[PDB]
Amino acid sequence: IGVTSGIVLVLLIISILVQVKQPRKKVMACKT
Amino acid sequence: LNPLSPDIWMYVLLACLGVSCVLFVIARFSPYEWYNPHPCNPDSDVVENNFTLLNSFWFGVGALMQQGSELMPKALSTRIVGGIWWFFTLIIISSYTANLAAFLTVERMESPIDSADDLAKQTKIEYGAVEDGATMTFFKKSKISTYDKMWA
Amino acid sequence: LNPLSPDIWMYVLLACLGVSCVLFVIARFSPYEWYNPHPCNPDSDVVENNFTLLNSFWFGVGALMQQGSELMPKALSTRIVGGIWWFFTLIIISSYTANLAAFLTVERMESPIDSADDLAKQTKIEYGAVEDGATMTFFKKSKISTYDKMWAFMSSRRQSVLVKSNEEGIQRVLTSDYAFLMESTTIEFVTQRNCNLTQIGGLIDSKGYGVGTPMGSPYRDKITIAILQLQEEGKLHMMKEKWWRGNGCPEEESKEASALGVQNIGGIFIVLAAGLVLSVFVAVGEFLYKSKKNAQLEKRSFCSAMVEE
Amino acid sequence: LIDSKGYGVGTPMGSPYRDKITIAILQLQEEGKLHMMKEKWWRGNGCPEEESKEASALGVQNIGGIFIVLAAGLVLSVFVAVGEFLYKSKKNAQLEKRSFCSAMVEELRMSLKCQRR
Ligand SMILES: CCCCCCCC/C=C\CCCCCCCC(=O)O[C@@H](COC(=O)CCCCCCCCCCCCCCC)COP(=O)([O-])OCC[N+](C)(C)C
Ligand SMILES: CCCCCCCC/C=C\CCCCCCCC(=O)O[C@@H](COC(=O)CCCCCCCCCCCCCCC)COP(=O)([O-])OCC[N+](C)(C)C
Ligand SMILES: CCCCCCCC/C=C\CCCCCCCC(=O)O[C@@H](COC(=O)CCCCCCCCCCCCCCC)COP(=O)([O-])OCC[N+](C)(C)C
Ligand SMILES: CCCCCCCC/C=C\CCCCCCCC(=O)O[C@@H](COC(=O)CCCCCCCCCCCCCCC)COP(=O)([O-])OCC[N+](C)(C)C
Ligand SMILES: CCCCCCCC/C=C\CCCCCCCC(=O)O[C@@H](COC(=O)CCCCCCCCCCCCCCC)COP(=O)([O-])OCC[N+](C)(C)C
Ligand SMILES: CCCCCCCC/C=C\CCCCCCCC(=O)O[C@@H](COC(=O)CCCCCCCCCCCCCCC)COP(=O)([O-])OCC[N+](C)(C)C
Ligand SMILES: CCCCCCCC/C=C\CCCCCCCC(=O)O[C@@H](COC(=O)CCCCCCCCCCCCCCC)COP(=O)([O-])OCC[N+](C)(C)C
Ligand SMILES: *[C@@H]1O[C@H](CO)[C@@H](O[C@@H]2O[C@H](CO)[C@@H](O[C@@H]3O[C@H](CO)[C@@H](O)[C@H](O[C@@H]4O[C@H](CO)[C@@H](O)[C@H](O)[C@@H]4O)[C@@H]3O)[C@H](O)[C@H]2NC(C)=O)[C@H](O)[C@H]1NC(C)=O
Ligand SMILES: O=S1(=O)NCN(C2CC2)c2ccc(F)cc21
Ligand SMILES: O=S1(=O)NCN(C2CC2)c2ccc(F)cc21
Ligand SMILES: C=C(C)[C@H]1CN[C@H](C(=O)O)[C@H]1CC(=O)O
Ligand SMILES: C=C(C)[C@H]1CN[C@H](C(=O)O)[C@H]1CC(=O)O
Ligand SMILES: *[C@@H]1O[C@H](CO)[C@@H](O)[C@H](O)[C@H]1NC(C)=O
Repeated sequence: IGVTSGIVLVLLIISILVQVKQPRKKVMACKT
Repeated sequence: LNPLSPDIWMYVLLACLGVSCVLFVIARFSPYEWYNPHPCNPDSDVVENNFTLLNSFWFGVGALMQQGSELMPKALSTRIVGGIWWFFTLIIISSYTANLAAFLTVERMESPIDSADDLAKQTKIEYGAVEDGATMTFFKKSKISTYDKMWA
Repeated sequence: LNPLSPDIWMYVLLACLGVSCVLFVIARFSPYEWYNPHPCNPDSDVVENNFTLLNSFWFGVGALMQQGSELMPKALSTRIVGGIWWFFTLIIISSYTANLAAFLTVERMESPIDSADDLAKQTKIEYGAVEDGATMTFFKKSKISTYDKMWAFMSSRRQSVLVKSNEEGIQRVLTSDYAFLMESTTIEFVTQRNCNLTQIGGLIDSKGYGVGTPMGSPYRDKITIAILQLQEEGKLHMMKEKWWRGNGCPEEESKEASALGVQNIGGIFIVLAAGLVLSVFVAVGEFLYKSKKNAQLEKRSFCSAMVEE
Repeated sequence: LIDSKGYGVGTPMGSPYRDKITIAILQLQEEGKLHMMKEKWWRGNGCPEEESKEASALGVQNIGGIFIVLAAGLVLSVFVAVGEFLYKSKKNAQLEKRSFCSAMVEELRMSLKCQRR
């Protein structure tokens, strides 16, 4: 629990930083 | 909430946070999930992606609870994520509901000894009668096997 | 993974490859599945078919796992394929989850030895008998293959494995890793009082007790009569049931509550994590097949990859 | 076993052989020949083993015949894709004044596998 909840926390921070920095509809194909 | 151990209820709940972040990264990374909207106007560079961080987490929860959701994945890449999360939540529920039969009863708390036979073989439970009575004198002057061990 | 036999898990997995190839052929062959897209522009000979080889295999897997998929079939022909694959996966899962109740409560380990054959070949488990007994003297004067190797072990180690009594044998089974060779009427008494111990294998030989008399005594023809009389009256069984029973040890004819853990289900977190490591090899594998087809439309496939990142 | 008994070479009452047969049985028993002879006769056909109270997973013997009704539902469906092919070509005749090459050019369009047209 101590190790894998850090790994999931890594995947959670990346998935936020992809969500904030990306206009999911606008033009942006093939990004990240 | 018992038929899975409290480390499994944490490993399932970390898997929903796990797979939905894996599904959101792959859906934005895969070039086939970026479909073109507006089929009525099929000439614009406005290709969109329906997987948000919302909809990725509610494909993970929506398939965990057998009801399913919107946004079936559209790729060879995001359907292996969705296809292996359907096999995960198939077994976790089939392991839950096949173990929950034992935890809605048990067998409602019976006694460790149920006769004088079971009570003769145990040293864990002490037992006696009234001294100088007719119950002590029964075991004193008996010679049947069980009721003489209870006087020994 | 047990409630279906490993030929059924192969017949299910061949049925998904079976039906999805049958569904893809029929969907391209049927003239009613070829619907006309662009309803906003309903005049063009551009009738399309949504069943690819991808989407046919992910109607087969998507309906195998109860969640369903996109592309419900649209025909009288492709809905008999889809309609009979829904009845197939209904019964396979209803047969799985109604049998999985019996396989989550379970068995335990089986001992490293199961006979004197398995115990002869191992040096990992030491073993001995009582010194100057009739069990040691059996292996001393034997010449059969297995029971002479078991004396080749003991004669090298007579200060270590050959205990002095039956009580020093039982304690070294408990306190150590040891495989004491005791006669079968003492094992029936010890392995009912103690519940740590068991009888490995059957009987090595067949022997028997007996009231010993001096060489030529007139009592051995009177003890023989008075034993055969007690045996038909049932007193030699009545005395043995008085002593050799004791505590009639169970443990696991009860099989109580036992919530599931990492010990029971456990390894699906393996095949979950083995399916995601497979998928990151594919997102790279789609990245390379796209950049290879980016080399056709344009130039410098490597920098065509770097711009989109 | 109801009781416990045993065989034995019977000798007359007071024969000098019963103390020599007794020796020659106890000699054969420690050499393992009284077990070697019993394994020669009492085995015969070793009539197949029972697979008692354990697991009993599901095989082709139990569920089994759903692979029949799966395969019987697909042979039904290929009769229908032909049956849709003939009802379409019959209604293709009412706009084309029956040709029977209409059924050819239709099954040409099957081999236009391009996700479209
Ligand atoms: C009780 C359990 C609940 C769990 C839910 C957690 C998953 C879901 C959580 C959050 C979902 C993400 C929100 C994205 C919405 C998109 C909107 C947008 O386009 O831009 C927005 C930027 O706003 C953001 O993008 C915020 C994202 C940063 C933080 C997200 C994770 C927070 C972790 C939380 C804890 C993690 C632990 C989770 C486990 C507990 C601004 O636009 P708008 O003003 O919003 O207008 C929208 C409409 N319009 C764009 C068309 C105009
Ligand atoms: C982008 C990155 C993607 C990956 C992460 C994405 C996040 C995922 C989201 C959530 C994380 C996953 C589940 C939650 C936490 C794990 C829970 C757990 O118990 O551990 C499990 C796995 O972990 C191990 O213990 C290691 C086992 C080694 C082999 C695992 C295969 C992975 C490599 C792939 C091979 C390539 C295959 C390629 C195709 C063939 C199993 O534990 P255990 O050891 O069995 O328990 C001990 C049993 N005992 C106590 C009885 C002794
Ligand atoms: C195959 C042709 C189908 C064509 C499309 C397939 C394409 C691919 C799609 C699916 C592929 C099928 C699954 C793949 C693996 C096969 C399953 C298996 O291994 O054993 C199965 C074999 O059963 C069969 O496969 C069919 C056998 C003939 C059916 C007998 C009755 C005829 C009814 C049809 C006519 C009615 C017409 C309609 C009426 C309205 C189990 O059966 P069994 O083992 O023999 O029985 C056990 C006996 N035992 C106890 C001794 C062991
Ligand atoms: C219907 C779709 C296709 C289905 C495919 C079926 C494949 C299976 C066929 C046969 C299975 C038998 C051979 C497997 C290898 C044997 C090794 C083994 O024992 O298991 C090992 C690996 O186990 C796995 O990881 C499972 C195999 C991969 C499953 C995940 C990817 C496929 C699912 C998505 C499909 C997408 C791909 C399809 C095309 C894009 C686990 O044990 P261990 O790691 O060695 O040790 C752990 C240590 N411990 C024991 C102490 C805890
Ligand atoms: C374990 C297996 C893998 C192991 C490899 C390990 C490392 C992995 C390394 C590399 C991974 C492999 C290459 C990377 C992927 C790129 C390919 C691609 O472009 O896909 C494309 C085509 O794809 C297809 O047409 C085929 C898919 C149909 C079969 C689905 C798989 C199941 C087969 C079961 C296998 C047997 C099961 C037996 C089980 C024992 C998908 O995109 P598209 O269709 O072109 O777009 C639609 C077109 N449209 C836009 C006009 C609408
Ligand atoms: C869509 C259609 C798909 C059809 C595919 C599957 C069809 C069947 C495929 C394979 C079946 C294989 C048959 C076994 C061998 C023949 C024996 C036999 O016939 O049994 C008996 C009849 O039994 C009955 O009385 C019931 C009638 C049959 C079921 C009704 C069809 C369901 C249609 C669904 C409607 C769909 C609409 C529902 C809503 C969607 C007669 O024999 P017996 O002497 O009495 O018994 C001895 C048997 N023994 C000799 C083997 C020992
Ligand atoms: C379990 C076993 C199965 C039981 C199920 C039985 C249930 C009854 C089954 C079907 C009942 C049919 C009702 C018709 C629907 C009414 C609408 C209408 O009038 O126009 C229809 C007639 O136009 C056509 O071209 C006919 C094609 C209909 C589908 C195939 C049935 C005839 C197959 C002939 C050969 C059969 C071979 C037989 C071999 C022996 C067009 O409708 P559509 O095609 O859908 O496309 C337009 C869609 N829309 C209407 C929404 C716009
Ligand atoms: C589950 O099964 C385990 C192995 O199958 C078993 O582990 C064994 O435990 C015993 C202790 O009871 C270990 O004995 C040790 O080894 C030396 C060998 O010389 C002993 O002398 C030593 O002290 C002994 O301990 C006795 C009990 O504590 C005591 O009477 C004396 O002091 C005596 O000297 C060590 O303790 C043995 O090696 C272990 N086997 C292994 C590791 O393979 C577990 O006990 C058993 N648990 C249960 C709950 O059944
Ligand atoms: O040692 S004995 O007296 N004679 C030999 N045997 C073995 C069955 C040959 C038996 C078998 C069972 C016994 F109780 C005694 C003996
Ligand atoms: O008839 S016997 O000589 N005496 C009785 N017994 C033992 C008491 C069981 C046995 C047991 C095994 C035998 F082979 C013979 C006899
Ligand atoms: C209270 C006492 C000692 C009496 C009562 N009747 C029994 C008798 O008359 O022997 C005894 C109880 C018993 O034996 O448990
Ligand atoms: C404990 C001892 C020395 C005795 C017990 N009966 C066997 C006997 O009947 O000679 C011996 C044990 C043995 O040799 O396994
Ligand atoms: C062996 O079984 C007894 C019960 O007879 C139990 O008390 C004990 O904990 C077990 N283990 C050992 C090492 O004695």
